[PDB]
Amino acid sequence: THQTHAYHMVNPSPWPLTGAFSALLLTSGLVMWFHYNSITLLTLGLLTNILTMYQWWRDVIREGTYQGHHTPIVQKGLRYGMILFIVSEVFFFAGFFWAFYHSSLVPTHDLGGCWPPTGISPLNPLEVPLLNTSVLLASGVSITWAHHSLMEGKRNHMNQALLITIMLGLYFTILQASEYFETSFSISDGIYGSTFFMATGFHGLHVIIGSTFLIVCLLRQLKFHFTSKHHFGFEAAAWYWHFVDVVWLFLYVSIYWWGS
Amino acid sequence: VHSKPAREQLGVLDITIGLTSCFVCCLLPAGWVLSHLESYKKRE
Amino acid sequence: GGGVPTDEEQATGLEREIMIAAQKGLDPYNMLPPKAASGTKEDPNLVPSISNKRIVGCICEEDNCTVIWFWLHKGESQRCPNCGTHYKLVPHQM
Amino acid sequence: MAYPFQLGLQDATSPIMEELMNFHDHTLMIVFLISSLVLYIISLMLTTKLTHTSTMDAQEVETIWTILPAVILIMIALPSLRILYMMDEINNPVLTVKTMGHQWYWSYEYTDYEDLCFDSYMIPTNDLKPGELRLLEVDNRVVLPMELPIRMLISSEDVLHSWAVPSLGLKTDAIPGRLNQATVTSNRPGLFYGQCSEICGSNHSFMPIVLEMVPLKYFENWSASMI
Amino acid sequence: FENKVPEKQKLFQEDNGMPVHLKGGASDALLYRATMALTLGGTAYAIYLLAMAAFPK
Amino acid sequence: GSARMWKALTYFVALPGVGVSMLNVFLKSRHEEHERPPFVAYPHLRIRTKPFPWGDGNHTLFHNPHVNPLPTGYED
Amino acid sequence: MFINRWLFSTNHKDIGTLYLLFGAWAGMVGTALSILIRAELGQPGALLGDDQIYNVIVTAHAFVMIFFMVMPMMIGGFGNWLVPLMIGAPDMAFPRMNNMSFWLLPPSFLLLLASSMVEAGAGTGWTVYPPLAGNLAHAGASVDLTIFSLHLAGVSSILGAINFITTIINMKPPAMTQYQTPLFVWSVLITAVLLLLSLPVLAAGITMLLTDRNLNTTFFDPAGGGDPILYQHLFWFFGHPEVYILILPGFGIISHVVTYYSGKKEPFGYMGMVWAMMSIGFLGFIVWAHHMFTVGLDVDTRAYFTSATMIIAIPTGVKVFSWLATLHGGNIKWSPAMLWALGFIFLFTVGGLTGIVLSNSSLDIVLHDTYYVVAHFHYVLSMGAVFAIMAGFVHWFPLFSGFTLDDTWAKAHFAIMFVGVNMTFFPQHFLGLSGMPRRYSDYPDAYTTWNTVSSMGSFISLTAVLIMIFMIWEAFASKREVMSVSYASTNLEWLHGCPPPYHTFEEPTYVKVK
Amino acid sequence: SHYEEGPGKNLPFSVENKWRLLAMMTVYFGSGFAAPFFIVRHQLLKK
Amino acid sequence: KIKNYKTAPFDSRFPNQNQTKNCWQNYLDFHRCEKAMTAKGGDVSVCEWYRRVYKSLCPVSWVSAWDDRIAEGTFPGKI
Ligand code: HEA
Ligand code: HEA
Ligand code: CUA
Ligand SMILES: [Cu+2]
Ligand SMILES: [Mg+2]
Ligand code: NA
Ligand SMILES: [Zn+2]
Repeated sequence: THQTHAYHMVNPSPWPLTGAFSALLLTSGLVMWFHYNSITLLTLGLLTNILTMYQWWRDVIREGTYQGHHTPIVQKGLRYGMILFIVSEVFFFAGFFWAFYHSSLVPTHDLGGCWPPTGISPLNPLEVPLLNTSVLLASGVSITWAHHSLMEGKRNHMNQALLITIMLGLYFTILQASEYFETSFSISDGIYGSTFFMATGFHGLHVIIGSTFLIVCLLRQLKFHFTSKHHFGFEAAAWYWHFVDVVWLFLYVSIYWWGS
Repeated sequence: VHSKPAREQLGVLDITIGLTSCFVCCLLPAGWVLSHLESYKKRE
Repeated sequence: GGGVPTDEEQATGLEREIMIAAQKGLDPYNMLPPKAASGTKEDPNLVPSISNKRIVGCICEEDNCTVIWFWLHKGESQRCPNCGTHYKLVPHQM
Repeated sequence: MAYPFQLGLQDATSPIMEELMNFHDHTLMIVFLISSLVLYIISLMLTTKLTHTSTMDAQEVETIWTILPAVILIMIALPSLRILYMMDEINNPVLTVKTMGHQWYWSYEYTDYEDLCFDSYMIPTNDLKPGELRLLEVDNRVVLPMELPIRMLISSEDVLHSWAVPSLGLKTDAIPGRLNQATVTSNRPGLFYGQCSEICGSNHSFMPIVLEMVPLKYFENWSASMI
Repeated sequence: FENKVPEKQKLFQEDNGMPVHLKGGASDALLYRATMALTLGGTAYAIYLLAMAAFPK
Repeated sequence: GSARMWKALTYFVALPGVGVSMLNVFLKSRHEEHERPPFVAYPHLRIRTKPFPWGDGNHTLFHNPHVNPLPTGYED
Repeated sequence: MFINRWLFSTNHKDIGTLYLLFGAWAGMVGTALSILIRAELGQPGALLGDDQIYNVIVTAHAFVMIFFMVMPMMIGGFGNWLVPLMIGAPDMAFPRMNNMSFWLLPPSFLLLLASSMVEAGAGTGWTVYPPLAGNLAHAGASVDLTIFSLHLAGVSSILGAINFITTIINMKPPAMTQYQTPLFVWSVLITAVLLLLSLPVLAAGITMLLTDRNLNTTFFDPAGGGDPILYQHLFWFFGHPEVYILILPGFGIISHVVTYYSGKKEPFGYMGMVWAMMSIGFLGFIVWAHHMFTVGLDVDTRAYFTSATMIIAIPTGVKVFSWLATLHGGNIKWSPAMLWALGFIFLFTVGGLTGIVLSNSSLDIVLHDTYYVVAHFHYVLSMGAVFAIMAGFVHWFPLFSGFTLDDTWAKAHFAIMFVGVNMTFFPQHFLGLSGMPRRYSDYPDAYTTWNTVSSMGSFISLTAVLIMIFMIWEAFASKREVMSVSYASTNLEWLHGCPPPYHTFEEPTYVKVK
Repeated sequence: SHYEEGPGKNLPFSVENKWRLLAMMTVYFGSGFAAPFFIVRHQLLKK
Repeated sequence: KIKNYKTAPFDSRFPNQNQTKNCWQNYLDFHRCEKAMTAKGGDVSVCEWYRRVYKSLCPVSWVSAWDDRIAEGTFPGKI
């Protein structure tokens, strides 16, 4: 009753500061892992940032569903901020694709002027990338089914849909690692290997983030957090996973069908 | 923008103190380093 | 039948209070632009406040780019300086 | 080659520099025009006493403020486009010389016939012979003959350098794995001084470029004699 | 898997002055204390390690 | 109606599609026994300018001895 | 109380206070780096021995005065104070990641300082151009620490951009549209959009460089099939946005100070003002190769990029002419911020025309990375962004803290600053035309005199900085309050109180019913 | 209210003692101005 | 033919200034000339002009590295 406006007043939280210093710890741990080969501070930084993100998102859930501070105009702000982060990462991967096409459209004299560079046979797109695309497209259509099950009000149906999607996503990650094991060449191996391993590895990190975010939204639903209208966790899940789907479609088409 | 009178007006000495202190104190680092730049250069 | 919980019995707090406000049709927490566009002396523009002192930003000509912000205090209907439309303050305590 | 109290550019050796300086004085007329304009208008707004703080009229002069700088920039950029087009016209490369920027120094190759390669460091301040110049003298000049367009293929071995001769009017960034093409032309014999213009490490300031421009016959005399 | 959100909600609108990031009892207070001691303890270890790299043996 | 349509597409299109793609890869992986290519020390492959910050510095993070030769050769 | 309020900050005003503190500290550090450069360049010969340490100092100067001074002062500080108070919002949209971006900036500065500490040094310049940053020329750690500081600054600016766009488009009062906000809100909105569509390109480039240094990838190694021209493409596709993030809040705050101290209740051509803001923001992307006129590009691409450079030149001219028009017919009150704004207008004009002279690629075939471009970006940056910063600093200080500034001492600070920085940056025209390339510690006879005059002017600028910080102390010691603020009916930030209370806009602004 | 507000009390430092404020501003800006000089003499000693 | 020039002329295939592609193509089709006319029995000295053009265009370190790669069998070209 003290606050007339419908916006949200955030209580003082330490986790901005602790996440900032965890980013400090992560960067320094990468420095002393690349140069002075010490794993310890890198592991400490990983633990700090993972734990800080854990209870930061715990606290934002606590003010969202346990206090009802996520007023619909704040929900509009959350949707805007999520879309802005998605388009920022779209431009991040667009810079990666710019690097790939700068390597691709003008093959250098070192590579023989031919793409793919000689000495490597690229993995064929016909079987395992089709399996990848089928998994991601099935995951996307299952997420759409789950969201419309939220629209209808069918909890059992969207639980089944979410377990199906998470099974597909973890299958995609494990066979992503499997073909990483079963590819003929590495990241430190040619400009082709460098660029597609960098792009696919950043995409693998992003689909790992999406899979864990699906774990969070499913475990929130299993504790009845989501409702029929205020389900921005699953809205962000659908948005992020469709971002993953379209980025994988772009990467698949470009890398696996251009110069392969 | 009209301004209310200074609650703690600074005297000629107070103004001198702040001005002189600021100049000398801020010049101290550079001055001392510049004076001993050769000494620092010495790998010794 | 219900399956997933529904927010009209699940959500509590500020979100619930403004859902109650939305379903009874009046907004006390400034979600929407206000009403009663009439700025005469005898019928000024009604401004709701939980206090006796509140900012109002008058766009006092149509499609005017710059806003004229000024305060309202409890009392007579203070008018916009560069146009002259009147505003009077009501306390809601909500 | 630069002189103390220098106001403009080092004087032209190439016709591309002659047109470059004519266009430079054109752009200088534009900047002085606009600067004098904004100075005098600013003095109007400082020194006036009348006030107009009313409801302004907006879209009455903005059409003039759109059409006037547009044609200003058009007549600026049309000589720019013309000069940029004539840098790479139909060339007759009578000679080809390639530069390889090495770690804080240069190497030069005249490989068109009887493959010739030499190096280029910078003559130290204490090792200078009397009468020379500081930081621009080089123990091995680059020998080229006048009145000829010579292809110059400029690359680097380790780090990005930048072959720059502001007297003759050239600057290309020497990038490893990519040789860039320039044309040298001259209307005057003698010595021209330039430097590396891209940062390359612990002695970036210590690699200049020196061009001695000689007649043809002395050029092949030097080339056949230095081996 | 039963519904215990509405009972968990009323453990979050206590007007006792306890802030939102410590309102979950004592367990989140211990997690707060542990992360506060270990980001700073990591930070002092990082600054010491950067100093040790900056001043070689 | 939307949720029922998406459920039907998932069960009758997406799941059979993943089944067919999995069967394709599974049959191929049983017939293909790839003839490891002969080692050629191409100067643009297996570049090592700095050791990796793990192991011996010469093995990649997802190294596979059967298919990924070192700058010197296969390990066998 | 202190740790709960400042270390655990959650409101935009205190977060902007901490921005101002960090910006002033970074300005002191960069000022000392500048006097280091000019003291080494005020004498022919090698004062510091080999100029590897000189490259370290120029890199540190560039990084701390760009990615630690002007962004956290204008984009961070001034915007983070103002735009909630400008639009009527109580707080910012995402104050938690606002505070995270803040308290993650000093780790980036600590990475910079420790990188300077490391023996390898940041001997790459402001650009971190490979293969100079590769393992052959900087086998060490300092370039990696600078790149990780670049990562941290990038993440902080990204989260700030998210928060700024969200608070601008969301917390408007519901009946006013997008085109009714004050000009600084529009400028910082275009600035934050430029941040959001620019910074991931920087992150891609610097992550790519990290993986080339450490993870043995060959993206910029031509012996591995890579290409450094990709790094100049990525870095300058971020670098002309860098320009326009550092400039556009300056446009907004100078527009506010000229329309405040000119007596106008309207800036001239506000609709065209916003058009020109969006125009230079949209063409900031497609002009990126004007820094690569000497790398060996196509003639057609060079022509297209210099033509687009004229097309991005024209709406900035619209901005300048609209500034003269909003100066026109106004009772110009001689407040020191007005003097700072006038200096900004003139010196921005001359720096921009120097930029046009650069933008002719036929001139950059001889003029690239001489001291002429140094004169360009110090005419337009060391006085553009800096003069804007002091204009907003001496304009909003009674709002920010509550203590006004003595007019005579503030104009004194402006006077020493103006004459010193003009004497500093006018001779590099002659240095560049004579042809002294960038990042040189030592310099011959033909550049000796002008370099000496610039060094003396830089020491005058140091004296001006001392006057500024004495002025800060004098305000903090005199502690005079504000009797009244004129034009508070138009400026929303001033009417809430000098200084405003901790929780602003607990009552939302009654927007017009219409 | 919960945080004290007023002219000059919203700063993280104290304002009441002008000489104490002078001393702490002096050590703050002196550390800021002296940091890169101490850097460059550190590499001069190291090299 | 048996043309005797002093310097390699302007090639209209690459009007731009990035002539490393010009030297790369010259060296590639010079070796293609060698293999083709040694297979067909034609005169190998027809593309001595190709030899002279790649020697004139791209640097001695590059051509020495490429010749060593050709000689001990690790070349990335289509030769
Ligand atoms: C404050 C930062 C800032 C700003 C605003 C600008 C603005 C501009 N810059 Fe610059 N620039 C830099 C910072 C900046 N730049 C830096 C830091 C570098 C080099 C970095 C490095 O090399 O590593 C650089 C380099 C740089 C180069 C490369 C030079 C070289 O090294 O070869 C070029 C050339 O195209 C250029 C052009 C321009 C142009 C055309 C503008 C314009 O936007 C200026 C517009 C301003 C105006 C005021 C317009 C003029 C209009 C009028 C005066 C009105 C009247 C006009 C008419 C009637 C026609 N800049
Ligand atoms: C914001 C950017 C910025 C600013 C202000 C400056 C300011 C100055 N720069 Fe800067 N400079 C660059 C950005 C900047 N520079 C960049 C990007 C390069 C290229 C680096 C490279 O080549 O890699 C460069 C390069 C550069 C060189 C090239 C070195 C070389 O090539 O050998 C030189 C030398 O003369 C120089 C000198 C100066 C001087 C004398 C000032 C003076 O103007 C300093 C005076 C200005 C101030 C002191 C700012 C005011 C700050 C305060 C008063 C403190 C803040 C406190 C409050 C606001 C309360 N600069
Ligand atoms: Cu080579 Cu600088
Ligand atoms: Cu630019
Ligand atoms: Mg360059
Ligand atoms: Na020097
Ligand atoms: Zn009105």
